[PDB]
Amino acid sequence: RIRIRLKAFDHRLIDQATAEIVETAKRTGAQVRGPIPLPTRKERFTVLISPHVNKDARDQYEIRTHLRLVDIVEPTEKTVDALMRLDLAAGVDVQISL
Amino acid sequence: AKQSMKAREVKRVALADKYFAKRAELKAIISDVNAASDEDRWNAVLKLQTLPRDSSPSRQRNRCRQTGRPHGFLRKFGLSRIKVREAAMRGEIPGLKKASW
Amino acid sequence: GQKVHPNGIRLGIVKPWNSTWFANTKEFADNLDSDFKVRQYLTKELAKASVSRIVIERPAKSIRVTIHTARPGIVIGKKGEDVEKLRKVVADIAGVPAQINIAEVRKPELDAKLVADSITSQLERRVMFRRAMKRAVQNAMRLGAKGIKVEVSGRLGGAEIARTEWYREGRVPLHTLRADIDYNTSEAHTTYGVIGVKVWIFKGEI
Amino acid sequence: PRRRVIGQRKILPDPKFGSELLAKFVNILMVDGKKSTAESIVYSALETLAQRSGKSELEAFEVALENVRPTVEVKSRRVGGSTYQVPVEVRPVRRNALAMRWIVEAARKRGDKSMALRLANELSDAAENKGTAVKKREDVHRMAEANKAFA
Amino acid sequence: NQYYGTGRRKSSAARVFIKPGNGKIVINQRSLEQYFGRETARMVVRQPLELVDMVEKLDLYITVKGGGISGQAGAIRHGITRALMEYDESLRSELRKAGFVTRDARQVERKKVGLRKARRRPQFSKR
Amino acid sequence: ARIAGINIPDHKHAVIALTSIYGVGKTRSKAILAAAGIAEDVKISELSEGQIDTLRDEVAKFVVEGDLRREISMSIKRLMDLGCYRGLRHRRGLPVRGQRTKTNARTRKGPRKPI
Amino acid sequence: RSLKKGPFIDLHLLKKVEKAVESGDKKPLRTWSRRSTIFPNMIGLTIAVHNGRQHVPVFVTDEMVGHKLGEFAPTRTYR
RNA sequence: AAGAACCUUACCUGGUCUUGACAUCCACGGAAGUUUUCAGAGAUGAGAAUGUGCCUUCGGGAACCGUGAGACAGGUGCUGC
RNA sequence: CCGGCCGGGAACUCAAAGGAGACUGCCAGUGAUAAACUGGAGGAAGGUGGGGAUGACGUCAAGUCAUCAUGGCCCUUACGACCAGGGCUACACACGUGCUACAAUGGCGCAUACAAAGAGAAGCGACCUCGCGAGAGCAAGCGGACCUCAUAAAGUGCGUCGUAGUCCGGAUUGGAGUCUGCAACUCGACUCCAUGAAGUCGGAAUCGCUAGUAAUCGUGGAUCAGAAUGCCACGGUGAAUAC
Ligand SMILES: [Mg+2]
Ligand SMILES: [Mg+2]
Ligand SMILES: [Mg+2]
Ligand SMILES: [Mg+2]
Ligand SMILES: [Mg+2]
Ligand SMILES: [Mg+2]
Ligand SMILES: [Mg+2]
Ligand SMILES: [Mg+2]
Ligand SMILES: [Mg+2]
Ligand SMILES: [Mg+2]
Ligand SMILES: [Mg+2]
Ligand SMILES: [Mg+2]
Ligand SMILES: [Mg+2]
Ligand SMILES: [Mg+2]
Ligand SMILES: [Mg+2]
Ligand SMILES: [Mg+2]
Ligand SMILES: [Mg+2]
Ligand SMILES: [Mg+2]
Ligand SMILES: [Mg+2]
Ligand SMILES: [Mg+2]
Ligand SMILES: [Mg+2]
Ligand SMILES: [Mg+2]
Ligand SMILES: [Mg+2]
Ligand SMILES: [Mg+2]
Ligand SMILES: [Mg+2]
Ligand SMILES: [Mg+2]
Ligand SMILES: [Mg+2]
Ligand SMILES: [Mg+2]
Ligand SMILES: [Mg+2]
Ligand SMILES: [Mg+2]
Ligand SMILES: [Mg+2]
Ligand SMILES: [Mg+2]
Ligand SMILES: [Mg+2]
Ligand SMILES: [Mg+2]
Ligand SMILES: [Mg+2]
Ligand SMILES: [Mg+2]
Ligand SMILES: [Mg+2]
Ligand SMILES: [Mg+2]
Ligand SMILES: [Mg+2]
Ligand SMILES: [Mg+2]
Ligand SMILES: [Mg+2]
Ligand SMILES: [Mg+2]
Ligand SMILES: [Mg+2]
Ligand SMILES: [Mg+2]
Ligand SMILES: [Mg+2]
Ligand SMILES: [Mg+2]
Ligand SMILES: [Mg+2]
Ligand SMILES: [Mg+2]
Ligand SMILES: [Mg+2]
Ligand SMILES: [Mg+2]
Ligand SMILES: [Mg+2]
Ligand SMILES: [Mg+2]
Ligand SMILES: [Mg+2]
Ligand SMILES: [Mg+2]
Ligand SMILES: [Mg+2]
Ligand SMILES: [Mg+2]
Ligand SMILES: [Mg+2]
Ligand SMILES: [Mg+2]
Ligand SMILES: [Mg+2]
Ligand SMILES: [Mg+2]
Ligand SMILES: [Mg+2]
Ligand SMILES: [Mg+2]
Ligand SMILES: [Mg+2]
Ligand SMILES: [Mg+2]
Ligand SMILES: [Mg+2]
Ligand SMILES: [Mg+2]
Ligand SMILES: [Mg+2]
Ligand SMILES: [Mg+2]
Repeated sequence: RIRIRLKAFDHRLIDQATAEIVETAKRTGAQVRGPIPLPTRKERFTVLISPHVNKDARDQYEIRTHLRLVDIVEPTEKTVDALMRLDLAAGVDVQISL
Repeated sequence: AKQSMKAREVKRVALADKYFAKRAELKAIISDVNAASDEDRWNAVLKLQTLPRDSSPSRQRNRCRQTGRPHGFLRKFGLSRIKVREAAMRGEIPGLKKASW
Repeated sequence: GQKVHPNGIRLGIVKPWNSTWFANTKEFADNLDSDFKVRQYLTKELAKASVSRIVIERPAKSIRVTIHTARPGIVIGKKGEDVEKLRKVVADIAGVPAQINIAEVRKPELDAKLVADSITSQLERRVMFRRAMKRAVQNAMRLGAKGIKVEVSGRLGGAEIARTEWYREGRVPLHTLRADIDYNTSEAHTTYGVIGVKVWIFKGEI
Repeated sequence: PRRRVIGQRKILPDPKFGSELLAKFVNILMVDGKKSTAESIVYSALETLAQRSGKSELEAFEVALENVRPTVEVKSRRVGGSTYQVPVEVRPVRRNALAMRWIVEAARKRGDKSMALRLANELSDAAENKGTAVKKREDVHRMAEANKAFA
Repeated sequence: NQYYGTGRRKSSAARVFIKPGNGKIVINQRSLEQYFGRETARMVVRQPLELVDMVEKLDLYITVKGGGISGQAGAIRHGITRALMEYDESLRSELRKAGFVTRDARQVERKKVGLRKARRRPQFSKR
Repeated sequence: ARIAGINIPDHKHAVIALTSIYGVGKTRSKAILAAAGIAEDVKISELSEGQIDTLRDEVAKFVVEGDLRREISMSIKRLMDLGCYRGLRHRRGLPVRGQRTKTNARTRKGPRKPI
Repeated sequence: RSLKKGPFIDLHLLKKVEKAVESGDKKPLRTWSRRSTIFPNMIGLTIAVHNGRQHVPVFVTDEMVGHKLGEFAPTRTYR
């Protein structure tokens, strides 16, 4: 089957990464469910903004980690080899799982 | 934050990775409820002090990499609260925009 | 201090992140330190080469560095010899491979780092701070700017008391989030002390 | 508010006695946002009131609330310079709300045993006007009647 | 056949189905009497079934998760009013004028930085 | 209603009655009535004399009243004779379990004094 | 109190006591180990514990056993 | 101070070190390391074994280690007027 | 076998993306032939819908030289540097900010209800056994809408105490322990047992708060070997009043 899960920080970089990996699989050797979303992890941080005193004043930050799934339901020979050695898309982590 | 305080911290990291990331068997495995409870368990805690005072990972303060500040640390970035701010709003920590909800 | 960093507020919206890579929580901190180690080194080595910003990417254990610069000839040198010298030393401290690319900038007077560093360089050679500042403001407006604020804080001209003085010409809306604003700072280490040089450059509405 | 004339929020009817008058009484009686504990007390009080008085609940609560109701209360304004006691005709929305406070305020004191017992005894004394809540209205009238000279 | 309405008062999210038959109200496989006990108002779910009468007309299979008691009970109220769409606009003329179909957005405000909880400031020392 | 040294309560449940004994608390008292085979819900007035004699032998197992008071007085007096940190803490009249002594410590130090 | 895996004494103090006891009574032992407990074999010795600025002599008795050495060496002086 | 048992720790007491814990060099001797013993509170000092590699101008290397020599390194010392 | 367990299903919750939508746009009236505004339609939402981020010129020679950078001035067998302890935790006293109280809308038992937001690989650690309990073994699973910390507590429903310094308070002390950690006495946290202090709503004063707000009950995270009543977030029940 091969559940392909991939995640990134930018919401509109991962979209074309999920579109290209599906298209280099759907077209080349059939079968795909789709871009399954999953919940976004929002790791927040609340650092003191000044170098000394002034506890009230802080800045708040976050890093939206956007997950995505693919899910194919047949181990095709054209598709399985296209996943390996043919990903690219920088700033987008990917983890194929059999 | 004192080059000496930064330079003594590199001993604590290097010397800990040598001994106790390997020789935790002396405390963990030997000091245990089993047949080695008699003189073997006594010789463990006896021999555990023969080691240097440093090596214990609890003796590492965990200070900022750029400056060396002890307080205001964050484990995700490995930086002080000051340098993470300066780096965040600048373009160095990926995906770290200003939050508001 | 009371003003938000203009680059930082616009990181999601208009401006891009310079360090563009994903990492899991374990590696993230060490990956961010090596990112700083090259940035600190590469800026100090390529001082005369005139670098605006350094974009770093990390697709599957391969550090693609990108050097946005005004003078691309000085960075490469003769037959791309200095690129190979940079490739080697950067790759050691960072993390295995290296892919140094160089993006030229035909309008060097519109990038905030270059104007600030130019003003910084002039202040260190005993030039009048007004003659350096107002000349930079006047220079970039003729080319294709719509704003250009330039602040200079510190001692300036060997004064006893420190003053802050700024000269802008046009629309520089810091509150407009849609507005593209190149902001950058640089310190001028003179005999009297440090002199800060904040530069805003409003280019486009969107 | 200085020039911000905005109306008030709507309230809900109580399930077992679907109305409004006693729905407010629950809210004034309530502490720490515990409407579950407070509403159980008011039903327990009005069921024990209706047993003794020989009436319903709404009309029993009314012939009690009207007997602790202020017609006029006392403000203090300084128009010109000096501070004197000016009585004023209370508004009909606040009128019954100000009465419901004086019942509950009296029932905080007068430590009988339970809250349901104390309210039932306070509203029973209010029906035969001889409690603490009627005395607090009586004193407020004495200010308005005595300080009637000030318009 | 089987009409539907959502309702999601305050974090809680109801899921009301409605069919013409018996007068009973099922909810998470429990009865309405036993699920919502003495808390404040059981009959907030039956409030919308008053201007439009239930009695023994419409059976309600409901499911809800999120929030607490009144969050769920209020979500079922909104869910039923949304679900009552079988006689489109004939019902919603009278139903809207007593509130009901209004979502009632008001969610819990976030804790502000520096403040002790949302609006509560700490205290004040003036020497 | 006269077990151990003192214990003379009335119109009080058996579990709460035995808290009045020095050396017997809430949980100990449930262990007494569990071993004796007596209900916690009853009171001493309701109980018979045939049941009270079983409580006397049950509390005789645990150290209570003057036996306990001397055991505590001995242990405190021991510490002071050694001249250890805790003994100095005891005789000086200051808190023992590493507590804050600057702002608070009013229980051990006593009420406020002039300067 | 802590520690059920043997009462704790420093290697150096254990060997110094074992060497002192077998030989005989002599003089106050300079020891900085306040953390170290007191064994039964330490009874008789007048070991000198470090208060912080100087060494306080402590004649070890039958009661001084389960207690640690720093208990008999007040650090902070008051009045 | 987004958390002082040692560490942190900037302070005190006593022990101690002067190209120093951290750096590039001019160059003397060694792979780096690893196991393990003794005196000492520990810093330290004294050893005893083993191992003896990536290129040969092979009087050398590229790292690492420990000496003598100075350019010096270092300062949470003062000055936010 | 009767648990979304099961095939399976793509409606719904939800998860994400990308779009619709609220603009005084429509409606009347007051108005200066304006800008507006006052009510009124519809609408999920109504006049910046709620909340956040966003902080003008400049003020206080405001704070920071101890985060970092830094001009001078200063120290160099020392104000530099390594180590063992001690100290930052001292205590006639004074104030600040909290928390827990003083109870019966409560306390205590035995039942059972319904959340959200997080977090986790020298990690979070089931399930089973040992434990009165902190915890101790064995170890399942999860770099996670999969596994785990994790039964939310208020709240119902029955019981029992009946206004007592109390079955309120839970301080303080003695003893017996637990984990972490080379090491718990100065100086940790938690548990068990016994102990059971002040306190019965607080002088002059005085603080916050305008709706899912105050109030009250849980919960998480960051720093962190261990060490929150702080801080930063999260969601329950849910008011009064604004003439
Ligand atoms: Mg602000
Ligand atoms: Mg420095
Ligand atoms: Mg153990
Ligand atoms: Mg630590
Ligand atoms: Mg400023
Ligand atoms: Mg300034
Ligand atoms: Mg700001
Ligand atoms: Mg705000
Ligand atoms: Mg606060
Ligand atoms: Mg809240
Ligand atoms: Mg005051
Ligand atoms: Mg203040
Ligand atoms: Mg004042
Ligand atoms: Mg107890
Ligand atoms: Mg404590
Ligand atoms: Mg103390
Ligand atoms: Mg003295
Ligand atoms: Mg020290
Ligand atoms: Mg000294
Ligand atoms: Mg000093
Ligand atoms: Mg200043
Ligand atoms: Mg300044
Ligand atoms: Mg000043
Ligand atoms: Mg959704
Ligand atoms: Mg108009
Ligand atoms: Mg007109
Ligand atoms: Mg017109
Ligand atoms: Mg309207
Ligand atoms: Mg309308
Ligand atoms: Mg308006
Ligand atoms: Mg709008
Ligand atoms: Mg708004
Ligand atoms: Mg604005
Ligand atoms: Mg000042
Ligand atoms: Mg100052
Ligand atoms: Mg400095
Ligand atoms: Mg200073
Ligand atoms: Mg300097
Ligand atoms: Mg000079
Ligand atoms: Mg000099
Ligand atoms: Mg302090
Ligand atoms: Mg403490
Ligand atoms: Mg006081
Ligand atoms: Mg309580
Ligand atoms: Mg979750
Ligand atoms: Mg479980
Ligand atoms: Mg368990
Ligand atoms: Mg179980
Ligand atoms: Mg376990
Ligand atoms: Mg997660
Ligand atoms: Mg599951
Ligand atoms: Mg927890
Ligand atoms: Mg209860
Ligand atoms: Mg309960
Ligand atoms: Mg009382
Ligand atoms: Mg008293
Ligand atoms: Mg109690
Ligand atoms: Mg008592
Ligand atoms: Mg009160
Ligand atoms: Mg009062
Ligand atoms: Mg008063
Ligand atoms: Mg007063
Ligand atoms: Mg006030
Ligand atoms: Mg307001
Ligand atoms: Mg709370
Ligand atoms: Mg908790
Ligand atoms: Mg945690
Ligand atoms: Mg906490």
